[PDB]
Amino acid sequence: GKTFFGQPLGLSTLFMTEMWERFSYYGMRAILLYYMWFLISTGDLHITRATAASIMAIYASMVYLSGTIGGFVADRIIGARPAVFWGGVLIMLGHIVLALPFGASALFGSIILIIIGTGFLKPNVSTLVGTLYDEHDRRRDAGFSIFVFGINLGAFIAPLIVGAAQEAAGYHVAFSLAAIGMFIGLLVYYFGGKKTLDPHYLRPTDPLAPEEVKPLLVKVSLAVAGFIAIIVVMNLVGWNSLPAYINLLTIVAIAIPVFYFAWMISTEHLRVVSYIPLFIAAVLFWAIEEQGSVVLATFAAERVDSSWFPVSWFQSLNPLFIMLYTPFFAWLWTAQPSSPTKFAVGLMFAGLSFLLMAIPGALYGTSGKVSPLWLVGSWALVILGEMLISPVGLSVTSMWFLSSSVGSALNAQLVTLYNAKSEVAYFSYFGLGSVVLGIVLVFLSKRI
Ligand SMILES: CCCCCCC/C=C\CCCCCC(=O)OC[C@@H](O)CO
Ligand SMILES: CCCCCCC/C=C\CCCCCC(=O)OC[C@@H](O)CO
Ligand SMILES: CCCCCCC/C=C\CCCCCC(=O)OC[C@@H](O)CO
Ligand SMILES: CCCCCCC/C=C\CCCCCC(=O)OC[C@@H](O)CO
Ligand SMILES: CCCCCCC/C=C\CCCCCC(=O)OC[C@@H](O)CO
Ligand SMILES: CCCCCCC/C=C\CCCCCC(=O)OC[C@@H](O)CO
Ligand SMILES: CCCCCCC/C=C\CCCCCC(=O)OC[C@@H](O)CO
Ligand SMILES: CCCCCCC/C=C\CCCCCC(=O)OC[C@@H](O)CO
Ligand SMILES: CCCCCCC/C=C\CCCCCC(=O)OC[C@@H](O)CO
Repeated sequence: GKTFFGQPLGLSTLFMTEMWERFSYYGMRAILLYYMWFLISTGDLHITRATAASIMAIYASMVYLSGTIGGFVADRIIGARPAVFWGGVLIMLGHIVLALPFGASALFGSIILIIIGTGFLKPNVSTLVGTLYDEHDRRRDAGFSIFVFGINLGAFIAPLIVGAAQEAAGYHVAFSLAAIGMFIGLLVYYFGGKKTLDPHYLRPTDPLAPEEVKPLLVKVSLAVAGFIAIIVVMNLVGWNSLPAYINLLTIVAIAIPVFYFAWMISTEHLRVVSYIPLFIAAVLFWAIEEQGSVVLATFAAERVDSSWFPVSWFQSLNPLFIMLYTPFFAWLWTAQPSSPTKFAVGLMFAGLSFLLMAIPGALYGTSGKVSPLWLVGSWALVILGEMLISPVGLSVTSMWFLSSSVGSALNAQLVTLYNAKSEVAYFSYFGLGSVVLGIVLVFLSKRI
């Protein structure tokens, strides 16, 4: 129908490709924690709920950390369009694995398939959106807003459809629905891409030169050997527990930025030095925002009297508030504060969302059930902070893609401190710590 919301026709294919990837990812994301609880509940999965909560966080962390390499692989080894397709195949296979009649045994294979596949697909689907606007186009900003709208839309309907299906039929039937969404995205992506997309991106745009293959091989091989060497030393010293492997990835996930930062601090260097508070602010915000899939999901199931609807539906509040807030903040910023002071306020709101959640337990006690409106207000606050941090954050800096992996890595340690006895302290303490750190950044907003 000629333009798609004024944008080139190929936005529709990419819009829907990622809408269905996000449907498959976030639909699984809404019921995976309850799935592990269920597997624990029947004795099939021998971990604590604290460990089940830490897996959700470190699972997310690796997915974002898989996304920093995906652009490289498609820009230099395979194509951008092949990375999205074959990434989608891996995400679909990851969900098929959980739909099969397995239990805990399938969990690792599903997690590893989706980590790799999302890493190939997620950065390069955004790359293909840029290829629609050849160069120096005003439409670019609008078309990415359309693309992101399909992202949030798929994240919004997925807990509704997949969560209700888990309620209706099994967990396995619900996971197959996630697999089917990715399949739908592949159909539209494949047949729709052939018609629209540039055949230039069937092939790497910056292919490896003859002399670059061997150093890259050495580099990737040295990384795997040392990583494999660490793992065998762990088991030798007796650190072979699942919580210990999560700590390895935690250390790995946080050391990558630290090493890049210490690297660049080794010519008006203080521009870099300026980014440390900005980066730390992004990590703590993403930590709180990514705990909604974990800590807030636990609260909804254990602590909210939600007996007339599936508890996983609370995951739809995150993209819903993004979609309601997003046209406003577009209007708001065309009619303005700095990038650092935007970060601090974002962490303040994020901290306000956790402070709000400390109130019901303090007032009513912890052995009962509270209104679902508490969680509704909590997500309203944290997504408010996302509007300030996210659209601005990429500009102030990818190394910013990594802030999400570190926040979830930190989460893999913190969420194990959450339970009913620790509820009010967890929310209040970490919620206050975020707001206070936002005050320090407002003080530090002077220097940049
Ligand atoms: C958590 C890691 C999962 C990785 C799954 C997707 C990537 C698969 C293989 C990675 C090898 C490619 C070489 C890595 C690399 O050199 O990246 C550097 C590049 O991103 C610099 O911007
Ligand atoms: C140097 C490469 C970094 C490592 C990236 C690949 C990490 C692969 C998997 C880790 C994802 C989180 C693991 C969660 C997990 O172990 O769950 C499976 C467990 O429940 C099976 O009983
Ligand atoms: C799945 C296999 C293990 C993962 C492969 C990791 C890739 C890292 C190093 C090998 C580079 C492979 C690409 C080689 C290549 O195509 O270079 C040839 C060059 O002349 C044209 O690009
Ligand atoms: C803009 C609206 C956001 C309003 C949220 C602000 C919430 C501020 C403070 C709530 C902290 C509650 C601290 C809980 C507490 O007092 O602990 C004692 C409690 O255990 C007594 O049973
Ligand atoms: C910004 C909007 C208003 C927010 C006000 C902050 C709410 C602070 C506290 C909520 C009521 C908690 C009362 C806790 C308390 O008094 O403990 C008493 C009792 O538990 C002694 O053990
Ligand atoms: C940013 C806006 C924050 C507003 C969120 C605060 C709204 C909280 C409650 C409003 C409805 C009152 C229900 C109180 C409640 O939780 O029920 C407790 C009751 O079951 C104890 O017997
Ligand atoms: C649009 C998709 C998001 C779905 C979110 C799930 C619904 C969230 C809030 C609706 C609750 C309205 C009040 C429900 C209610 O009856 O109150 C329970 C009672 O315990 C109040 O204390
Ligand atoms: C300035 C940057 C702030 C970085 C994080 C801020 C809060 C960090 C730590 C809070 C203390 C909690 C320590 C307890 C903990 O981490 O538990 C992990 C342990 O259970 C591993 O499973
Ligand atoms: C603790 C009881 C309530 C006190 C809260 C009142 C508001 C808190 C702090 C007020 C701002 C402190 C000074 C902030 C400031 O000087 O900013 C300057 C900075 O923007 C220069 O670039």
